[PDB]
Amino acid sequence: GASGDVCQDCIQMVTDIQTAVRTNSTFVQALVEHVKEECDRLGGMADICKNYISQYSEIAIQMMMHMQPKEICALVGFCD
Amino acid sequence: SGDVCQDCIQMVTDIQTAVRTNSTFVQALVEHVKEECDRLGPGMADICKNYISQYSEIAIQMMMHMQPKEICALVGFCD
Ligand SMILES: O=C1C(O)=C([C@H]2CC[C@H](c3ccc(Cl)cc3)CC2)C(=O)c2ccccc21
Repeated sequence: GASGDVCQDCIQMVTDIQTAVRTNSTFVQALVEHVKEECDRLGGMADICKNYISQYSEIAIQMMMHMQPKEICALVGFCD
Repeated sequence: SGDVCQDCIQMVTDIQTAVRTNSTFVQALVEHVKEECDRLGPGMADICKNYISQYSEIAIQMMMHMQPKEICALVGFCD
């Protein structure tokens, strides 16, 4: 059903993200900078948000890259 | 990556379909994410749960009134 479609979509997307991180030397940099900019939409505070990303992004990406796509999708709740 | 952008558009389209046709989908996702707050530890977990509890409604509504391309651009997987 629709729930199972989202799960397979998530596995496909996360597999392509991992490929991107391994083969595209600008991908991670661009994503991290984009997400920092989106911090301003918050009325907590924006610089607090930019600091949180700045300190945790590398570790978050590495953790992500040592997990299977299904595991990541289950973690976020799009699978199971 | 152009593959990631199209994957995100496909996924978000199917999420919106799920929300419109599955009346337990949103509830289950929100509760799942609250449970994952426990991986952060005892004090930081209730903080995390409260953050979800207050932002989830707004996040879902915003998400359902936005085009998939717009959501994917917003998260940074498109453009
Ligand atoms: O069901 C699971 C499961 O859900 C995870 C895990 C993997 C780690 C994920 C994870 C979540 C958050 C962070 Cl910051 C890092 C890893 C969460 C899911 C497992 O590792 C596992 C191992 C063996 C049998 C079943 C299972």
